[PDB]
Amino acid sequence: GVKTEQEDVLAKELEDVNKWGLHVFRIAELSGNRPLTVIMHTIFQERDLLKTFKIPVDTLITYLMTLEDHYHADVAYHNNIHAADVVQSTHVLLSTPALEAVFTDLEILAAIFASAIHDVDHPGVSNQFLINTNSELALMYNDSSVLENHHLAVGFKLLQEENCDIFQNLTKKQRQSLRKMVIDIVLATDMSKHMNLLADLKTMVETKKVTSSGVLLLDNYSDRIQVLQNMVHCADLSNPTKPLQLYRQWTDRIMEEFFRQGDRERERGMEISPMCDKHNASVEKSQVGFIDYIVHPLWETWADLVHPDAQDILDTLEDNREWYQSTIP
Ligand SMILES: COc1ccccc1COc1cc(C2=NN(C3CCN(c4ncnc5ccsc45)CC3)C(=O)[C@@H]3CC=CC[C@@H]23)ccc1OC
Ligand SMILES: [Mg+2]
Ligand SMILES: [Zn+2]
Repeated sequence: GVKTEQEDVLAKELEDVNKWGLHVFRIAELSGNRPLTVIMHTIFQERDLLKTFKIPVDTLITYLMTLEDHYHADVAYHNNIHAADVVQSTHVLLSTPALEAVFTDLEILAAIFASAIHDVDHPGVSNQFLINTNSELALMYNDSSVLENHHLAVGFKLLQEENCDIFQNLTKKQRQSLRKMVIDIVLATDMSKHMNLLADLKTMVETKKVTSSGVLLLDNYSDRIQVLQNMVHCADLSNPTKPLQLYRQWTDRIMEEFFRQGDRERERGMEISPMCDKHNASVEKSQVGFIDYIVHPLWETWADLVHPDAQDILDTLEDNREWYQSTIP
């Protein structure tokens, strides 16, 4: 009735589950390549989501294992470790002091379930790739947010497997509300939505109201869902805000996937996509661009929304940015 020593060493890494910079690759190794299942399970227990939603524990485990097995272990970046990381980073962001007691338990379940499924069955290539190769996925979704639509359909469809219906005790009203929020969140992970999402977040910060304790006031679905969408998107774009040992691993993997899209981009129509060759395509300039044009304007605006809660994270982002700059010969 007691844990094995590996289970113990794993349990002890998991005590960092509430911290930015969790050793998520270590968790992956210690869990036998089950970071998504063990991190989701730990978050669900910690937030009391099993009791609140009357989720049987064997059904949660069965779903999570099934979900994690439909991430591709042969894809370097968009795999179950990235899913685990995004879940865990959303989890920390939800705990920010500026948002304390803002969100209902259903909203919290939506944001976490959304994070968990957000990239499921990702083939390791981009929307534009899928569209240009006339691939079945692009055809199925009439070229529109191809991957994101697929991630949602798979994550929901898997609930129909044997003892996988984790929402079986929710009311119909609960499930309709949850599904809509999940769909709205995951669809907002498509980078082509980034600019509009960022503009709405900037608008929100300008018109920012608060309550008594100084936590944000969000009194309509529009604003509530906007915050959750931008929160998961922050989590999705959180790699450069992590300590550098983590950040570099993520970079490696994103580059592997991307270079590998090249080897297939050589044959399949298409010239290549900018900054994606080691035949004229510096990794370090890419990272500096990524940070300057995408990650920093987002995280800076997030940081204003929840001021001062995100300072450390924004500091790290700025350090990492200097580090990559100073490596450009
Ligand atoms: C330009 O940035 C990169 C180019 C190639 C490889 C890697 C990066 C940045 O590193 C990471 C990217 C991602 C994600 N990338 N993208 C898109 C971001 C925008 N983008 C660009 N293409 C060309 N030039 C520029 C200049 C600034 S951005 C950019 C295309 C790729 C995704 O769509 C991913 C899917 C959703 C969220 C994360 C995305 C992730 C991590 C990276 O390094 C850790
Ligand atoms: Mg995605
Ligand atoms: Zn992702």
